[PDB]
Amino acid sequence: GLPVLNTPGSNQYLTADNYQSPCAIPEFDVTPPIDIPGEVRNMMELAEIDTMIPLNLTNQRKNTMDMYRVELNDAAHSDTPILCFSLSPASDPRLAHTMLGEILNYYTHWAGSLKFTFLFCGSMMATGKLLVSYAPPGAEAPKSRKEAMLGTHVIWDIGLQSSCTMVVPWISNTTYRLTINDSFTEGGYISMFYQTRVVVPLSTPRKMDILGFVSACNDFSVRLLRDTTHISQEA
Amino acid sequence: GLPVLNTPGSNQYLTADNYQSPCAIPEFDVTPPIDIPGEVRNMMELAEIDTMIPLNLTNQRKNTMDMYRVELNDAAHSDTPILCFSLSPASDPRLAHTMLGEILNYYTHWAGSLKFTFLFCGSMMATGKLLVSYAPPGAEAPKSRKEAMLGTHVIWDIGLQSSCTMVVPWISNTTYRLTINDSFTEGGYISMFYQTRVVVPLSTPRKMDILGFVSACNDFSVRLLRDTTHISQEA
Amino acid sequence: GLPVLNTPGSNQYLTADNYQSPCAIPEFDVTPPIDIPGEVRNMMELAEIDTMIPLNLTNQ
Amino acid sequence: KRTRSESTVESFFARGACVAIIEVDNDAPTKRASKLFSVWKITYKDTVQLRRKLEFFTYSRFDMELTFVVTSNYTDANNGHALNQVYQIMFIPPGAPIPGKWNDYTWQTSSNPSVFYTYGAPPARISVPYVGIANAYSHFYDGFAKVPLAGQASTEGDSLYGAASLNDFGSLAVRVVNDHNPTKLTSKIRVYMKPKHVRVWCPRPPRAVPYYGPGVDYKDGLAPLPEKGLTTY
Amino acid sequence: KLTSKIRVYMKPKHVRVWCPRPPRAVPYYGPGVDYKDGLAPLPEKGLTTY
Amino acid sequence: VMQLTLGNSTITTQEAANSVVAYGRWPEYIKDSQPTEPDVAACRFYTLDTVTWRKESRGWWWKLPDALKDMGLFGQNMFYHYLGRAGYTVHVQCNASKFHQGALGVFAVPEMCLAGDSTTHMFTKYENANPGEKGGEFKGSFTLDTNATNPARNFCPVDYLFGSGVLAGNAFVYPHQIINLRTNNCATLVLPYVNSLSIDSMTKHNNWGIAILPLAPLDFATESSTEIPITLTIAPMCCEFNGLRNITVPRTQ
Ligand SMILES: CCCCCCCCCCCCC/C=C/[C@H](O)[C@H](N)CO
Repeated sequence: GLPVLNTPGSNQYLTADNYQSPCAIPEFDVTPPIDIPGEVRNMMELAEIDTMIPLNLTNQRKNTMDMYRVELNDAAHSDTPILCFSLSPASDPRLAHTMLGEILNYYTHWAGSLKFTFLFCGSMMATGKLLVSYAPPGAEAPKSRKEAMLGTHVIWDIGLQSSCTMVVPWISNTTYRLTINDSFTEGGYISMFYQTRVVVPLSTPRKMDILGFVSACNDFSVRLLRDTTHISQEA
Repeated sequence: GLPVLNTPGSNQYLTADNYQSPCAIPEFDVTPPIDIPGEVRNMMELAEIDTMIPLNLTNQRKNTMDMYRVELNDAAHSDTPILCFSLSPASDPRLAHTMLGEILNYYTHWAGSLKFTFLFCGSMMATGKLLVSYAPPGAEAPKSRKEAMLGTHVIWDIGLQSSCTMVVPWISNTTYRLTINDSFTEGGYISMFYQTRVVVPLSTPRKMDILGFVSACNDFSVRLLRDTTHISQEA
Repeated sequence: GLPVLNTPGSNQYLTADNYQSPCAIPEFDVTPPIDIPGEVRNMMELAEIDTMIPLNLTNQ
Repeated sequence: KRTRSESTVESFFARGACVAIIEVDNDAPTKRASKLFSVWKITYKDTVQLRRKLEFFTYSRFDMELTFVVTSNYTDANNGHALNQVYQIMFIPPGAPIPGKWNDYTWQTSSNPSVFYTYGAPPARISVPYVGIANAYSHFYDGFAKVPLAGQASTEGDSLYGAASLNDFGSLAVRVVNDHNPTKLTSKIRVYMKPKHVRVWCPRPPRAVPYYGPGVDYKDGLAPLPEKGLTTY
Repeated sequence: KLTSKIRVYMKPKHVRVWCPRPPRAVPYYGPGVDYKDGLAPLPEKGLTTY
Repeated sequence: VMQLTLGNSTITTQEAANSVVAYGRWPEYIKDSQPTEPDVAACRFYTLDTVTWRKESRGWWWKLPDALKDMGLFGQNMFYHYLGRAGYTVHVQCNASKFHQGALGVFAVPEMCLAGDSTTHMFTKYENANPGEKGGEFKGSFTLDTNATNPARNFCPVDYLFGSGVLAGNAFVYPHQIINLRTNNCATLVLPYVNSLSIDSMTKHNNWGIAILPLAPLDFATESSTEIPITLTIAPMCCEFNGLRNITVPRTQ
């Protein structure tokens, strides 16, 4: 017969192989498909959908609805940050549980910019100005508005727009970032401060909540599919 | 099915084989390459780079900087050789540790000519004349300038040129030479003698050092890749 | 994958077989040949050379 | 006589070399002294041949072939013979779960690449493309993962010289999927690395002293040059 | 007596999907969507802590 | 005769040895295949601390862009921007007369990793691995730091090992120059940006190392002692900075 050679790797099972296999049900009548609404062809298409961020993970607000809201008041202007977190979507607890974080948890490497949106849920009479800043990697995390205003930032003018979106530029020293906690691929920090204050008239609520959302940009991509760290099974 | 034959050699592992294997990470996004300066496509390109020769391997100068220098003085002319070594780059201790020797240690057979360069590190006022001779294989190693001047030789005129390069012709009885110590593929000898003397004026150093370098020529080639003899591992 | 059949004679060693085998020294620089006098391409060419016959095989 | 076909980067690097040996045991779980599964961090610095070959250049790009040569033996000869052994080798990329038990959920291989080997079969071979986050693999890193900053506590901001950012390339978990044999069996898998399509940049001088750790540190054996007369052939 | 175990591995091909759903947050209990415990997956983190 | 004009600085010499462009490529800006460009404001020559060459000198080493951390606008941009990229122009000056003897070897090493002085692997701290403008020195032998209570956590370069366990003779594989006191009293090197990334952090990663070794002993006439100043002047080229943020203040001591 035709000479053959049993090259290395034969008689082995690989979970990511692609070989033709015999059909267990020959000549089966396959049901024709139908146009089911909501066709998805790439997982990244889901990463571009806004997901509410569980920003407040305090011991009292954890694992309830309150963790999805950030509180604001009409107190005098202060440089103390309103909100702070790190650009580690696959490692930060506040972002790892979002759709972006969940998808990233299935992959080892990722790249691309992100959109962070904030929605104001106060009254119409309420108005104010807020600052949202992104500190690039390699610098001490901002501790006051004075350090926050040294980098990319956006102004949320509550009174003209009820929502504000900020785009995080792809400032990195590597082509791709890792989905684990490591100082090699730090993504920087994102902080939110007051600009002047929240102003409300008489007979108006003085405690108003804002909602945060995170989504992927058009350039977002992932690679090196891997198992997630938020899954377990008995035995 | 199609008849097959299990020819000899099947179901075997060979470390130098070339067979297609299944991809463990299908559809991976490979990072595009970039033009990193210093691209090398052949190992021989490194063999052409000059490497300082640890010529003086005396018990006092060994394993320090002093082994990289050869001393000269202003004494009267003498036929005693200044420097002597054998053209065994892969076996001679003074040449086996150079880049040429290290590369040759990875291969069993080699061929081609070589360049031996000498640089004078004395003062400007210092001048002299030196002889560098190559004795072909099959003859008693030169013991004096009188025997040295019977073969290929070059004159280093210290005072006009601070460096002198000599090309060793490929005088061999075999197509390729071995990288081990054997009389079958002797490469000859290289010796360095005084011509008149080193001359220095008043208030000038009387002990001056010269530096030796070895490099491969454009016709140099190697074959029969093998493990080196300068590598070890515990257990 | 492609169906295969292990026909009789497989997994056997034959001293007069001819099958391609992997190269143990890939990309080796083979020394060019030279015209050595006395090339022989067939053993019969040697059989045509006269050979002295040991005709007398007596005990002495 | 030149040719220069065996001196190319491909020829120089396209050779299989053993980088690690993973040892596993098939025994009763109740024996805490036995290791039912093993985990090995992927790296070429556990050996000296391929490490020395690779450190000849500062930067490199290449695809890789992994070969798993499996051997096994008994710890006794008074218990007859055991059944055929089947081994599972699972790839754990960064951030993926690390198996904790021999039969925990992490072995489901829902998305982790896995290779199943049957004893006696030809050694398993797999191929992986370039998976470096950067544009080229780096064998040396003159820097730190974390840079301490003024005002930071002395217990924070510290990192080892060079650390590891591009070197986090996952691990391999090896186990036996067959039932625990009554008699203890010891198995060893040798991992052979074979690079292909190798491009190199920034050549470096060969190592002169024995390798001590993944870095460039050395402690002893700093006298490789022997003794030879200056005027002696 | 001999004991044998066969692991069944499922590998889908030519996969088309519709109607995306959010990822599961709590451990799976039964073929349905029921849950009994482990309903606190979110850890603790300061609001203004990086 | 050489004239190096860059930015608002000019160096003129009549004892040069031409120059070598590392890997045959000059520094260039990133091609397509908001940035900050100081241009001439940063692309100029800065003079580092002058060192003394003696008979007992074993060698000196500097790190780049570490040596320029305090050199005006370049260091300011490095500490203000997360990522950066720039080539280097290095000029080594070693004046000598006709009665002097010796030779210096200048080596530009990419990823110049140096062995530590402690038993623990890679245990040198950042503050000791980044000397700054003052660079460091080479030792004639390996000394092990046994101060367990307060380890020095410094490098322990060895002259004949090049500080990385490699014979000094092979150090010529790197782009190099030779300053021979009898032919030239200065040398110049052009080092393009080298890294696995187009841009990288200017504080976490060092791109180049400059090593000055005494290839030949220093001597002068028949005197029992002599000293030669060695000056190292470095200029960044094609400066590019990215990721503006709050100023970074590396820890000291
Ligand atoms: C069971 C399936 C096993 C799958 C194995 C996949 C492992 C992939 C490892 C990629 C390693 C890349 C090659 C190493 C690069 C250089 O050596 C490092 N950058 C320097 O240490």
